[PDB]
Amino acid sequence: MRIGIISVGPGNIMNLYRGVKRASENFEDVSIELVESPRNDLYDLLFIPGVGHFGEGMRRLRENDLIDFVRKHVEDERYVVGVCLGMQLLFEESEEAPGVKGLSLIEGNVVKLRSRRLPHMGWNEVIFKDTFPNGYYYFVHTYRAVCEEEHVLGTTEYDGEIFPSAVRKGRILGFQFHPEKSSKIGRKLLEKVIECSLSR
Amino acid sequence: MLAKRIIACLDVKDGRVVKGTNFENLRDSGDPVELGKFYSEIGIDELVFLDITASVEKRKTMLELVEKVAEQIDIPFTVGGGIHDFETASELILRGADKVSINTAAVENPSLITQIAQTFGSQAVVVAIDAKRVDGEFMVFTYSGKKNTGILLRDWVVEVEKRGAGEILLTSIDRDGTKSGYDTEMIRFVRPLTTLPIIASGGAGKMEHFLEAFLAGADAALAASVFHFREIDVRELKEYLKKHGVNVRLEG
Repeated sequence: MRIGIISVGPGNIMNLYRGVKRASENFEDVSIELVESPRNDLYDLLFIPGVGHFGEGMRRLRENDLIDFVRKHVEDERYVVGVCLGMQLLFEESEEAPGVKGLSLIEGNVVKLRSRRLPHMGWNEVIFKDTFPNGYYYFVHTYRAVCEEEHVLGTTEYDGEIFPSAVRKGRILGFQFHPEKSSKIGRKLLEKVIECSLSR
Repeated sequence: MLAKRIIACLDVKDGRVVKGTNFENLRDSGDPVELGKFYSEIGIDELVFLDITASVEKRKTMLELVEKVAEQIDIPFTVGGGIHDFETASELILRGADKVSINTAAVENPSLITQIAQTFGSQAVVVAIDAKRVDGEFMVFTYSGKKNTGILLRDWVVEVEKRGAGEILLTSIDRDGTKSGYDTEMIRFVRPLTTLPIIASGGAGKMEHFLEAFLAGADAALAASVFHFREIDVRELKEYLKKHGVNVRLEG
């Protein structure tokens, strides 16, 4: 299991790396590398993380020439997994950065939520269609994905707004919450990603 | 809906957990990282490390605690206690802390709130508010409950949300050291004045005090006292609150 975490930013990425190293301790031949450049060989698991502005980080990925890389992993049917900001990048554009578009690996857009307390922040309950454990995860985000049912993976409500907290387009996975901050079930989820990303 | 949180308060001096009241009998209660892991192990939702390291070594010691915690913990933690300016808070957040808590420095400079929020988002900023009853008014105190600021709690909480704070940490000075339960009247008082999540602090002793705190409108309930020295089982408490209507975060 060759695991890659894009480390360029913005935001804290060492939490996820440490959480991913924790969740992977009981798996044979795990390597976790922090990727800033294109590598010649591909990863089994590539994580796109990040916390911040949609526009930046779509900047930091194009600047370091990682869109090529990321899209190669998609075609070579590896497992590509975005978390917080990284999940949002998987879609076409966002209200956070107008003219700026990104990755477009999944058909959809990102929009600000409708709540007047809009750092959505704390433990909220995710319910999955399949695979990943249902329970409370830790969110800290202001923007949500807008996508069509078939690509929804997990659904959570914040202030009367049902929204996709997890997404899936094949071997593309995205999670809106931070599983590094999600305690036992955060590790359970991460292991399930590593498992999914094993067999091929 | 969002879960009500149970938060563990670790008091730390010189990268160590302190137990006591006065520093005559402040004794070592262990490693904060190990202790924080135990709080996560048993189901505590957030952690809060408040540091009372002597002024000379405070800044260095606080950065070491965050890194040592950040390298092993899997739940949000807040660090606070003696954080007087933006870049001190910048250091701590980039070193691993999810939220920084300010009090004295936020009263003496409301601008400091918006600074951290502008660069790190509101979610990064906890405002501690120590408040006490003084001649029938709820007053804000600083310098660890020792200076009357002449600011009404009612006006401060509004300003604090106005400055882009993400969360209020509300300690009742008349209730610290007490085990008779949270100051629910003060929580009730603050509740209609803000939309920020309220963290009740000061007074906990039995399960039902948490039910009282959450009834009174707290979004989370802080507590050091109880969880170690296995008085209140955290999962026990979480089931108890679930039973009587509180939307807790429960794990199968």
